Amino acid sequence: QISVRGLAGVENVTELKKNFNRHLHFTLVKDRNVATPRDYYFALAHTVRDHLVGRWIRTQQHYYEKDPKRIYYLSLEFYMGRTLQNTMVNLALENACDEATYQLGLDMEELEEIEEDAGLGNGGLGRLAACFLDSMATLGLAAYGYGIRYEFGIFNQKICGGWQMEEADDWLRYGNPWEKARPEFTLPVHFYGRVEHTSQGAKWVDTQVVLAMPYDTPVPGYRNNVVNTMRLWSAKAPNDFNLGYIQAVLDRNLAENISRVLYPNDNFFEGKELRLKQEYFVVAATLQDIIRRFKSSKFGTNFDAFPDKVAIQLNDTHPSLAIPELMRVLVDLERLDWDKAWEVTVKTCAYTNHTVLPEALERWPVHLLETLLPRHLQIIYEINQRFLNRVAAAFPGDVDRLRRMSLVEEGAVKRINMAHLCIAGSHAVNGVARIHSEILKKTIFKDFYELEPHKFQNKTNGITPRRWLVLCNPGLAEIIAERIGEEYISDLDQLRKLLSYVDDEAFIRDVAKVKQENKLKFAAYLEREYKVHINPNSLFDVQVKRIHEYKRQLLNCLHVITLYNRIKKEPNKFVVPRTVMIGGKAAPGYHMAKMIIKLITAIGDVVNHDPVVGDRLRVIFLENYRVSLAEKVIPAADLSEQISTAGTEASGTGNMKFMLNGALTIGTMDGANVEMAEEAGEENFFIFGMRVEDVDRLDQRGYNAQEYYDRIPELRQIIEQLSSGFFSPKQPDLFKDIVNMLMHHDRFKVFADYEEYVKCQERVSALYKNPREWTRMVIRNIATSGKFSSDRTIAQYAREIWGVEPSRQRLPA
Amino acid sequence: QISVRGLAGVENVTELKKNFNRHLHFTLVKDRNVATPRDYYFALAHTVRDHLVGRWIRTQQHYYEKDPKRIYYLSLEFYMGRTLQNTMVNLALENACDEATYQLGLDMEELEEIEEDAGLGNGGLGRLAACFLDSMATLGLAAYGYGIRYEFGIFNQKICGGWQMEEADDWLRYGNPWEKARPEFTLPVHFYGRVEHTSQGAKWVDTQVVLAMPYDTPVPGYRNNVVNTMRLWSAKAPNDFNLGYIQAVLDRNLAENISRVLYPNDNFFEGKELRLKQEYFVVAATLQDIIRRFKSSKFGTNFDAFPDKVAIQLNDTHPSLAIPELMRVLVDLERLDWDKAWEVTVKTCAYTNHTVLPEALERWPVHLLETLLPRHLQIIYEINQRFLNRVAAAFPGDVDRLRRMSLVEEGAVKRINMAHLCIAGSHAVNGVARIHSEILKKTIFKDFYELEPHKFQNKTNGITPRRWLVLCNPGLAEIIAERIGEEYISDLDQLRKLLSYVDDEAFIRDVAKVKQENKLKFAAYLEREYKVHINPNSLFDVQVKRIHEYKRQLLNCLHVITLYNRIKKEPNKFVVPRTVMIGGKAAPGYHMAKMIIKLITAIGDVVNHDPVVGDRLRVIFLENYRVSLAEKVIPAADLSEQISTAGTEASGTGNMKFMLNGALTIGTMDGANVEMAEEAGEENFFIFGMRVEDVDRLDQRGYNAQEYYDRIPELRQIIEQLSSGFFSPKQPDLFKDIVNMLMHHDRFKVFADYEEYVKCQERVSALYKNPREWTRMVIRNIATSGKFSSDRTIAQYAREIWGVEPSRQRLPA
Ligand SMILES: Cc1cn([C@H]2C[C@H](O)[C@@H](CO)O2)c(=O)[nH]c1=O
Ligand SMILES: Cc1cn([C@H]2C[C@H](O)[C@@H](CO)O2)c(=O)[nH]c1=O
Repeated sequence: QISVRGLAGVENVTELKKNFNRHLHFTLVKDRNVATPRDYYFALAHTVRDHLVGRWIRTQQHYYEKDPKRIYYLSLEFYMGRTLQNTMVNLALENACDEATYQLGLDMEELEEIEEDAGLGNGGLGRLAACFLDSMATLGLAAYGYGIRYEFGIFNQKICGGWQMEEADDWLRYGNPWEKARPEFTLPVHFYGRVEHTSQGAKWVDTQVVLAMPYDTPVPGYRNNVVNTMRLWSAKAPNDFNLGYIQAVLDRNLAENISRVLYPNDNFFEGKELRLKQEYFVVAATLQDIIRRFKSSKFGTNFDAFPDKVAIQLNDTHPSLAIPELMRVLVDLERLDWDKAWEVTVKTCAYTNHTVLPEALERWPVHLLETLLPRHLQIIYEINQRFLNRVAAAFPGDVDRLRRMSLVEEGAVKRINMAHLCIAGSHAVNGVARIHSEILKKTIFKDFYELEPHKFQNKTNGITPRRWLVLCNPGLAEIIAERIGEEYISDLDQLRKLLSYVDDEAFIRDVAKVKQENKLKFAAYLEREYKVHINPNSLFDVQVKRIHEYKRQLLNCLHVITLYNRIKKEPNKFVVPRTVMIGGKAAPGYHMAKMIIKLITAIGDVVNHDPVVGDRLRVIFLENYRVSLAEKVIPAADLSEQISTAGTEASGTGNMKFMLNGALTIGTMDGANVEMAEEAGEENFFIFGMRVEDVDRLDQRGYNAQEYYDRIPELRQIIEQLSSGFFSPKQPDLFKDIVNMLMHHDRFKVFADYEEYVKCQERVSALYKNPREWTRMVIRNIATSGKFSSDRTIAQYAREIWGVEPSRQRLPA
Repeated sequence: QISVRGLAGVENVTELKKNFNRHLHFTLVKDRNVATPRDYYFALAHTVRDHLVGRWIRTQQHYYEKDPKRIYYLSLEFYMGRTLQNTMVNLALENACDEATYQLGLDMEELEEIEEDAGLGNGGLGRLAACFLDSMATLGLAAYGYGIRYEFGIFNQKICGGWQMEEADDWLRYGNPWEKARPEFTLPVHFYGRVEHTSQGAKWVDTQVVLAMPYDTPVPGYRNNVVNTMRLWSAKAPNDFNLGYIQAVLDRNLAENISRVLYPNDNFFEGKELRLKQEYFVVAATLQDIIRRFKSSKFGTNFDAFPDKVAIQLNDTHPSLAIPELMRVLVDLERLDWDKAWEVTVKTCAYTNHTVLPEALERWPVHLLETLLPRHLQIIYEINQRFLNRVAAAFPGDVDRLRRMSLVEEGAVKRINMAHLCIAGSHAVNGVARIHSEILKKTIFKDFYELEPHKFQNKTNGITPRRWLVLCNPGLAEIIAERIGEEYISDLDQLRKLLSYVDDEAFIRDVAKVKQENKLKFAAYLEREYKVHINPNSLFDVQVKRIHEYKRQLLNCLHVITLYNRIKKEPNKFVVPRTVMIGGKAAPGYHMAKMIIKLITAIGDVVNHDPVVGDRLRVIFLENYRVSLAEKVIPAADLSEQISTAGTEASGTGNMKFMLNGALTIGTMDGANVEMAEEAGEENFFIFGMRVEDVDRLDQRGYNAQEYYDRIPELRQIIEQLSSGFFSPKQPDLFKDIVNMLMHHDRFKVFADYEEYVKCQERVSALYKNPREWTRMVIRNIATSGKFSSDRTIAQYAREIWGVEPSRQRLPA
């Protein structure tokens, strides 16, 4: 149908149809008389999968022959979403499959909806890893994603009585056609035990063994015939495990629990033993795999060349045990001297920090490491001693610096600071947006920056334009391709060419048409799937992201109520109609975040049924926000809410997705918002609120929320409404926790940005009244979004950290 | 190579080779440079599997169109062994695959050894179910095997220091290419809860739900294009299960433990809750499936026709809950009156008894059923009351009969007798050999036989001649086919034609040649796989079966020691050389059986290293006896030990396997031995020992083992050797338990058959000295083994119990 979706050749369509029928019969053991839509999905998935394997086998063969430097991206999260459409897009198969299925009497879009999300992540950190895999393959890098194959990913969110309920995400129930089990490459992982000292050094003995079984998933590059591997480990008990008889077999579950479930915490550290086991499990299995592959190479025994052939990227501190595990292997098993092993380790490892929030920092109790990983604790102590000797020599007599920089934190319970471990043992440390990387050097890692300035870098985050434009917004990709061609899909900077169309009346009309079509499609989706009714002519005001105090969904709530109260006061006055959509999951143990969700639904319950309001204001909570829902709602958005307190959102990536898809942004000067506004021009962004410096000034003086309550009558009214039970008539004190927090212990200064936020929102409404000028501003946003491609981000990692050159050259098909 | 293995056509060989290469590439994601023998096995398995599915789909389609009476064979055990060779044989693909693989440069026999046994059974009962599935498909019956997909089957047995060690049988590790998961047909199963009474009758409420997910495996008939289904249920937790968060997800294991492991007890009842859950789980899921299929039929709401369209065969009492579950569904859910529901139930269900040993009888504590299955207990009580009212009316005033026949057993703990439940609720009750069925009517079920004589039948067990001749002994199948053609493979009675060759010098030579070849092949297998050395010219004396006191492996041990002692006494006297092979698993909790294994190895330790003995006597314990090992050792055997105490082995099936494969039998008149001797002629069998009547006489008088010890000096010497530590010098009292049992509490009268056994063994040795007359007796055995085909057995079930007619007619290919 559309150009960007590739060719539908007579030869290709015929071949796809017959392979579809082959899989339905031989693979699924079905005929057309018993087959369900799910069977049809699987037959298509297997058909597309077949096209991958040839390229997969020759890509990996190519790496064996050429022996390039390999990049190992270690992450506890890979938030992949659905794979079918992504694979079709990257292989140029979308139109052909569309034609083949049409001729078989099936709707491909209907089949696509059957696939489960691979929800092996929480939010931004996990989705960044997924975008990175796509870009690394597209840029022809010899890259491997390594993680855990969780049996249960992020929970499915149900809303019951306005409250979040969690249910298990049994994503593997019907099987996963994309993975290939590799039980032949199973590796042992050790836990507990004790350290024995001999003449030949230390020995780790009396350990419990858990097996790590790898599952490989193909990662196709964009139309370059490169297919990389994501390898995920699954925990398996050994066959002599605990070997009355029946109980010993049933107790195998204890070992296998390691890969059972993703911890559903976003930006929050929970110090549980099972989580530590997960972290070591991925690290130990991966490093064995890396070393095996290094020894079995067409190059060289000699670990001097190890950093020339291997890069390990630590995604946050979660895989930080890679550092002492590499030391363990090099010193204890390979018998390298400490100094040499350390040189190799430092030159191999690099660390990406994702947040400055103290509650998110991993600080593991020494007693846990002592029991679980006794040799690693000894190695960490030795790393610390040698590191602090360096600090002492550089800053003689500075005794407080020594305590501040120690990897060992003293107190009631001794803890290991994993972030400090990562900096000491890595040659590169990067933040994820310019303002964030600056904050790291100025505040939390100031001491480390003073010691080793060369180590500290910035790599501004990005998103893949394949999933986040071509896949989810084909209508916009097409109208862009009509004007400037198809090259921008792997060279997003080319979108700048669109600035010469900002005064083009045809383009203006097409951009606005694509948005309305997206809005209609999403309005219909909401009716069919959730029986909720919205006005497609209203401004689509959306905030989608994990529920957090720092992300200030509560500030959004205050504005919504302000709008409602203003309507009730002057009912017959004209207001720009809005649909306010808020979605996202709260961590199961996060009480305040669960209360915020309840508040949002409670506001909807009042606002959506007030006859005086009409269709002028609607508040909808978007249930079960996840990658597949993001791909639907983002193309439909007019306004993107990026309203975190300045200095708290390290980067954000949702912000970039909205920019690429034709929404305007209301936001604080936080994370990547700053660089986005810089790229588009501040006139083309709705910036408001305190800057980082203003927050600091308020902290020094002391934040008093009462001041704002006293001086802003509209704010006072809302608080009174909340307190008195206006939004909860049956349970008048339901929101007392929220009010108390806002008034007395608000770390994120909701009230301080309220006035500027509301005024800025008025300016948004004013512009939306002028469709032509709204769209012209949109065009200026899309046209300058090129910097935020993860291809740019990965190219910078490649050149400035990993020491490898990216390549757009095709492999032979 | 050989005729019986089918045609190797140029067209077929070419097609197999290319499909092999397709699977290696697309299915396994490998090329010839990285592929291991295991990869090659899987590519072949997938290639052969493809040939099944077409026939599988049209067989099931055929049953839907014709709507025949369906046979449901319910069993907690299906001891299937390997599937690759069986599938090739039944599809006439063996020579073609042999040629195709040869041309690809691979040895097919080597690939066959890679397949794991499907070891979902303990011994005879589980293997009978497997043979039955084969025969039902071969006879064109619309039959379904229903069971549990155990994650772990029967344990792998390792021998360490002469002791049995158990390890988990992780048979699914590398995947199972033969099964097809059917998550779309998942069914709920209920546990616990309570019974509520309404105006509309009883309601079972507040239950815990466990999901039953089916996996389907094809069962091909012998060259008739019929492919039936074995459906095995797997336990799955529902997604809202227990839904802090992490623990609730981890607790899903509790529900899924139901299908985790096979109870490794042979002929022994262990009253554990998990076992009861397994028994109900299979029954509840199966009956829902049966009823669904009955309602969705081209026939008829009206349950009058239910017994005309459905037969349920209960394999032992393990699925006995089918009876009250069918009543539950008919009365509580379908709202049929009791009397009508009961008529339907009785006409639908039939029960096969497998043993008379009291320790094997299922007697479930009422308190377990009360908690787990409260509605079923109520139904059982009602069944009992109505049944006892019938007994009371037939035998007025016979109060002891009432207590003897009750389904409820009174005592310290109240129990339900599941065997009594089965008889009451079935229209047919059968034993598994003529002597066994007679014992049932005369002893343990005498009261029931008096009430309902018409209910009681015999169905002598059998074995499939496909697996147990063609597959495991191609050499013998071929020399037979040369003389009488190929028809005997599905009409085993034709082997009688071989009696006209008993004086044929060519045939005599060929039979003896096939045996020597089998012996050489097995002698080589033992060296390659277990580094043990045997003389292939010796008499292969084998006892392979589960280790049990009733099977009297100890009587064999006494003979072995007698032979050793006789050699030591007259070293320079000639004796017929023997290799005595004993193999089989002991239940993990069965102490005496574990001691017997230790004894056997301890005898070997002395006998095998005595220089005076030479190669005249060897005692070898065959480790990890299982279906695949049976297929190797049985064709190699000269002498089959079937020496259970008369009246204890209900039938035996191992006995039949040895008869079909050219071994002579030494045995008691027990189980099917009686019918075997009757078929071949007593002159052609080595029968010894007490008959049932002699055992009874000894019981009435009182068995005194001391009498035998006092009067038999050779027996006395052995006991002294055991007691003094001759077979355990470092631990002199090691075998005190065995001696004590033998002397004071021997339920199975080992000593009473010792004299006759030893004398009979002398007659065996005498005949073996005359190769020509040994072989002529062998020919008389093979020629009369036709009755013991499971095709005969299943034809009798079909006609006399299920009311269906068998068919040898081909389905179209
Ligand atoms: C589970 C969870 C709890 N919390 C709770 C624990 C702390 O008491 C509080 C932060 O001060 O919020 C989070 O902030 N984030 C989370 O993800
Ligand atoms: C596990 C097991 C134990 N036993 C034990 C339990 C009883 O105490 C004894 C039989 O009297 O043997 C068996 O006989 N068979 C078995 O399978």
